[PDB]
Amino acid sequence: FXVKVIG
Amino acid sequence: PPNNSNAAEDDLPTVELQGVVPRGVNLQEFLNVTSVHLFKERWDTNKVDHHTDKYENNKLIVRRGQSFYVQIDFSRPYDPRRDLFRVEYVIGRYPQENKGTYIPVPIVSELQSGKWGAKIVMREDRSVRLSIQSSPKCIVGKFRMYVAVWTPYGVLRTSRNPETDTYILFNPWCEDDAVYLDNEKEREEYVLNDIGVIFYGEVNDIKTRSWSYGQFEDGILDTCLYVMDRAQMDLSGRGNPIKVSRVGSAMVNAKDDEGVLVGSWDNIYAYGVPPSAWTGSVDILLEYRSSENPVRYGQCWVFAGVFNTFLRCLGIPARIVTNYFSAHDNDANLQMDIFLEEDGNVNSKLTKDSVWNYHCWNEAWMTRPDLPVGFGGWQAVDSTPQENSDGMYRCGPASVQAIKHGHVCFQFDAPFVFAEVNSDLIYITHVVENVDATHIGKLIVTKQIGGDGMMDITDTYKFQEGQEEERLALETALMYGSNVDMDFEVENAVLGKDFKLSITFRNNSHNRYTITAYLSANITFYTGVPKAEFKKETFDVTLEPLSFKKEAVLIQAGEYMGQLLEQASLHFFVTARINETRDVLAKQKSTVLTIPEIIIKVRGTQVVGSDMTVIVEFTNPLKETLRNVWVHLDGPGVTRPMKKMFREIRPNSTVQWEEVCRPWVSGHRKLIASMSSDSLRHVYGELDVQIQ
Ligand SMILES: [Ca+2]
Ligand SMILES: [Ca+2]
Ligand SMILES: [Ca+2]
Repeated sequence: FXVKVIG
Repeated sequence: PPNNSNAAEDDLPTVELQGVVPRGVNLQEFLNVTSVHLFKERWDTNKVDHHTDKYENNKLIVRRGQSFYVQIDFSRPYDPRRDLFRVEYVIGRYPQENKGTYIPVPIVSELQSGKWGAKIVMREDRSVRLSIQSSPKCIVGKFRMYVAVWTPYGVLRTSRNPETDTYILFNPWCEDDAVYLDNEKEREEYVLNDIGVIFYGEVNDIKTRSWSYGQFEDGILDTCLYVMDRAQMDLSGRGNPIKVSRVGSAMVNAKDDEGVLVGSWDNIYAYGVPPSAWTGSVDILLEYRSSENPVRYGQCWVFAGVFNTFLRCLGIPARIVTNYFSAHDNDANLQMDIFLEEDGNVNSKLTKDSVWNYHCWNEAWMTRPDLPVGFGGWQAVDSTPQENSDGMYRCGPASVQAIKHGHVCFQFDAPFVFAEVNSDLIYITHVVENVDATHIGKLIVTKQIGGDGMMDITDTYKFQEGQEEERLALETALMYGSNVDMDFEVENAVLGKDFKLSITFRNNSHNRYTITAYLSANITFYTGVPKAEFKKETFDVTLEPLSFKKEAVLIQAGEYMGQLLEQASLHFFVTARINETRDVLAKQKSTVLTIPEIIIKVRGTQVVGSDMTVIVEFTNPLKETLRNVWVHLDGPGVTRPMKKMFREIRPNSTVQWEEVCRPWVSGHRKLIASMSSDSLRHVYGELDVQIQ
């Protein structure tokens, strides 16, 4: 899936 | 009053009488139209030659700046001694000629380059076949067609006829077009392919997703026009693919303007289609057009899929790029601000920037006449809402070549896109604990031409991690957002010889400085589209106090002579860092090469089977002497190839070579001359000759 990987 | 709707139309008079016309006027003297034929079937030469035969639409569809055939039938044979008529193309509710939305098309003897006109090419009984030529800067949209017959009492015009409505699109095949794309395979993939592949996943686990762009399906072209109508985009700007791609960037998302797609990442997707359910763009656009409301829901690849359809439908070549580890800058300082708690976990309150496992956007292909030469070609455009650009969620067109060198001052939104592909990760606790310079933008890809494989295009956005240029370009991007002056100039640069690049430094302070710099030398098309980098150097230089210093860079002929084309120019980037102060000085300049001339004259009659004389003249253009000058003469139908050698040609001296020829192929033939010597090489001249 499109996800935040930092912050 | 704004003329900003293609769907709106005005009523044009059919009997446009002027003054006080007496009763009993007899208009039977004048032509009237009985029938208009556009040869609009999808097997016929108009749609096939204009590459529009794939659209399901049954109206005529043509691309601007290219000829198409129509045929007008009159009540009697057209007679230019008594008759005068014109064709008119009209778009919008308030057409004006000086805005390009009322286009008169005169009947002309010969078509003129780049100008609207129509030429009579055949006459049979009461009909005339017309070759009509549109301007390559024409507004893109759906036009109403009219035939206007002129009389002493005013104009007599055909009735509104929806069957002659005519679509005019962008033309990647026309070389006067701002979207010209000189490679046929790239036109097939970036315009005519309605199926694509979109990459996602993570860098070491790359996944692929099919996508039906469907720009040719019934209703899709009309929807793209409706999108621009929904944006209230002025019709007169719709022939500019910079304005069309920036409007599309805003209108594909629902923020600000009732655009196509509502974004959502909340894992629930109440009252809508969840983003991973879509497999193409058509159901979104057709639902947007019938509902006249935003469609729920999308994420980055869905925004890009729909954006790609909009662009390819209108004839702007476009592709979708996937960026792995994509940074979203929230405070426009061009770096990822990540705040950690003393514990070590990411403080989620102070941290507003973020980086994503991947992100997708579009590139649109166009010239950039609003930027210096060298910045055309692929432009990044993003329809995923991320940051406001001048008050709306939109992004670009940002020149990919301007991003590479960090010249982010050039519009539009180039700082943000640069931060997406190469920002530094700055971990702050406020004590800065670590910096990661290699994580953001690890890999940028797009579907390869003619297959479903991955094309790695990272090097188009950024230099390779670890190289000094990657640092210098980033410091440039940051500076744009020591008392040392830097300039450069290229000394007398003649096509076919080496030349020197002169970078000068002026140090007005009392300090000694160390400088680190790079040099990028590039070949560019005449329209300003980049072609290739042919030389790249990093160098170090020490700068004594109160001094001028020149660093001379030799560009050998072999480095650039293999990648030239007509009217191509050279584009240079120089960026120096003053090491002691971290100050950065950046410049970009273009130059045109001096072209030596070779005049070819012919003396005698030019008839197949009698002797004529060719005279090749050449002037040494240098302040130096040329040795072992071989001159060559090629003439496919006129002469077997021939050579003359000159051991020496003095400076500014002129030699002449007379050659006896006897042509054996009558028609339009051509003579070509070449010159190569020890220094200046591969200079040419040409002459067209008519042979009887
Ligand atoms: Ca929007
Ligand atoms: Ca930031
Ligand atoms: Ca980097």
